[PDB]
Amino acid sequence: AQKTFKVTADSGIHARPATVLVQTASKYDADVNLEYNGKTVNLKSIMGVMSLGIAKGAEITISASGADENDALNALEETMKSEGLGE
Amino acid sequence: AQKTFKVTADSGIHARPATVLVQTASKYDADVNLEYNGKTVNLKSIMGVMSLGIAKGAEITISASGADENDALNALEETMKSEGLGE
Amino acid sequence: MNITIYDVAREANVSMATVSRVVNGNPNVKPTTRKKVLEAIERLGYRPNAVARGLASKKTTTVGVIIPDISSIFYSELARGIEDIATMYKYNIILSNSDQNMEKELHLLNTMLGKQVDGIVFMGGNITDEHVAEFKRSPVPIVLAASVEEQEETPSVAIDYEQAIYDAVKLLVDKGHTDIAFVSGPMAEPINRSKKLQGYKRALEEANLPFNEQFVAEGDYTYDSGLEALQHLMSLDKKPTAILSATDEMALGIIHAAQDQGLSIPEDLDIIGFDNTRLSLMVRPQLSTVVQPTYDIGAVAMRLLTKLMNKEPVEEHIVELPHRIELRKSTK
Amino acid sequence: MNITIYDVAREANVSMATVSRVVNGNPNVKPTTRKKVLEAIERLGYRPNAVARGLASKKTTTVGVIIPDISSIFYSELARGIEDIATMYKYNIILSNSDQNMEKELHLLNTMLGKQVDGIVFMGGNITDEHVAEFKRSPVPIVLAASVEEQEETPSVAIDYEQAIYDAVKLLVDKGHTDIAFVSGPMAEPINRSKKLQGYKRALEEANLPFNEQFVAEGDYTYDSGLEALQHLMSLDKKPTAILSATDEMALGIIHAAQDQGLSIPEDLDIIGFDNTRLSLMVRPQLSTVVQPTYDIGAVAMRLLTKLMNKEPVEEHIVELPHRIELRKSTK
DNA sequence: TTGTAAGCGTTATCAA
DNA sequence: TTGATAACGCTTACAA
Repeated sequence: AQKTFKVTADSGIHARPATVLVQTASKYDADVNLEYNGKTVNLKSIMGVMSLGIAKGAEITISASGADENDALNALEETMKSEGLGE
Repeated sequence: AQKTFKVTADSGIHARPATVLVQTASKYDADVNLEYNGKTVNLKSIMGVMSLGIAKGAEITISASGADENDALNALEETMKSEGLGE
Repeated sequence: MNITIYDVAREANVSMATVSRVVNGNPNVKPTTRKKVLEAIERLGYRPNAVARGLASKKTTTVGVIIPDISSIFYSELARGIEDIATMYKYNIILSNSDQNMEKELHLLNTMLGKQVDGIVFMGGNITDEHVAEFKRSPVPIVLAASVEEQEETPSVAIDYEQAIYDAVKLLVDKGHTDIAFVSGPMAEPINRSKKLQGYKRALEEANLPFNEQFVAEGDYTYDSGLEALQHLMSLDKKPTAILSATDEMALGIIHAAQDQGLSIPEDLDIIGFDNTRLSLMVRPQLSTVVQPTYDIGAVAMRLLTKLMNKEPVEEHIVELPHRIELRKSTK
Repeated sequence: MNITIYDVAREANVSMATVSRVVNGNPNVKPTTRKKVLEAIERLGYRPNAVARGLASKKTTTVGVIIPDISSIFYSELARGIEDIATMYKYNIILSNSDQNMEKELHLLNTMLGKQVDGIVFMGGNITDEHVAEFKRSPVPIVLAASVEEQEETPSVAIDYEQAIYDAVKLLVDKGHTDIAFVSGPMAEPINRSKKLQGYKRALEEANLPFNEQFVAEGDYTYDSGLEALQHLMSLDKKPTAILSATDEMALGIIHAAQDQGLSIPEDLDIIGFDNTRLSLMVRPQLSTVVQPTYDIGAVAMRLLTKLMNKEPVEEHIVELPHRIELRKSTK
């Protein structure tokens, strides 16, 4: 699976919102990742997602592979716009 | 022994300072009191001191009556001017 | 692996029993023995295990605090009081955020009661009967803080909000105002609907003034809601001459939203906030607010809890601290 | 005697072990049994005791948190970050203010270690060689949050304060400024004397601009110390053209103070704050600031502690989160 | 699956 | 004054 968004959120991918995104990806078996122009981290890791410093006006790529690698990518996409993060 | 002050504090006897005045009156065996507008409460009691509602302007009256009612009244004055709560 | 009282008893040819007595300064302990084990402990760097003690003594000298959002300028102020008076009385604290989520609130309550807290200080925007049920089921005292409980069953410490909004609203009439608007917090919460909104309508009908169901804006305690509130109250054919917000933060949104619209405070409009937080001192023009002893509320509540935990008799479990108003530059 | 795991067992006609397995969700209970016991638990009003759980298990699922003052707009926000990541990992927190008093800090440390915390997150402004020594001989993992440690040998998470200021001063230098001031925080704390300040002095040296002592104002984090810093700078024969505040709270003091002297921000003075707190937005004009992912600091710090409490490997004990300047309207 | 029993560190009850 | 020795409520091998 895979999907590239564009952080629209002012605060970017940080704080509670970033936390929620990391928890969602956490409940799925399939491995989930987040690639920010170059580096790639584990979306199920609070340290990884917050270390990129993904600010508004950036492009990321959320990928998922494994068992529920489908429902995973879907749920994330939802959270993404649900928490008012990326498009 | 007793002394009267005129609450110079901008917030009066409240917040931390208030708490400080009460903890000082408790460091002494003597029976420290505090009268205001015709009502006296224990100066060691957070509930009494903070129930009065001493605001900037008004004037209180710190009491005392024990084997150290002196070292206490003095100490009370120290704090009364340290945080700037009357004089 | 920390050292137990057994290691001490060893390092002093004494029995665990006397070490325990020495650690709690039990009277009947020959001075020779006391100082012998006393220095013994220090030689071993013995720190008593509070959990083990907590099992035996059925007392953990720790109260649990349930608060909606500690990052809040208001609640964190209350947290300081609770915390200061707590330390005064040698009490530790377990702080947890609820975010005004019933599920979380009742869950936190179970959790704290589970870790054997000796008491709880509860703060929430919506206390339902389902809460009171769980409260009444608590083995340890529970004191409310800055919250509203319609049931009036749980001991709480706060101020008359209804009276406060009234004093404010009237004050505006005494200065002339006829069309006074009100910007409240989520109506879902009793403190806004049943207490503040009432003290507002009361001051009006008691001042023969007609209630205008359009001068009531429902902000969400946010700075933006208060910002979007003034933009609304300045649209209707009939617009207010004075606005009273339920919290200072909304107040700034009102001040600014207006300043950005050209009108200048207080010249064109008169604004009064509620709570009297440092936010009301860091605004231009300085905001007039309905004063509220936030720290005192937290501190009186924790002091009351201590009185209930020590099982000592207490008068009127429902306390009310005095409130006043502090006008500044936001009102002519 | 009052509803313990033993009573539940008698009721469901099973052993204490099965009641303990059902209670912990151990997948080894014949459905007809796990049910029989859950029934009993309900009927008896049984609540598992965590203290007893703690004694037995050798851990208490709660961590310690030493914060200088939670009523701070900054530290409170940093606290919500810690608390949220702890809940995420089924952990409770014991909060306590240190007020930066070394005596209190070291004491709270000892208390919490006593209460048998599974870990601690520490926030201070002056970590001495002793603090370091103390931390090093702690039974449980300790993690600093947004704090400075010259000896940098204690895991911690924060940002590079010397680089952040540098970036901010450079930015202003590139805008053609030449006389840039700096309103700092108490020079006592290293973060101000050894980091923020040097970041400031460096940018100027790498720009070949001379260091002007009179351009370094020492505030105290107080909105008011902000107003005073401005007055003093705009009192010099050679005034600054831009001012960098080590804190937003001080920055608003700067804006409003100058706003009162008649100056017109940003036209007459470029101002830049530090922290990017909620205040930055609630100011007119909008305050340009150096962004510090405060919350993230509190979260990555607690997330680091979970790894360490779970005795798992970790790459680098010192972590630096990124920063960036967000320009609003307080800057031309 | 389910039961038995040995801890875990302190306080507390009785006798010495 | 001291010192054995039960509680305290629950986790966990080790067994059955």
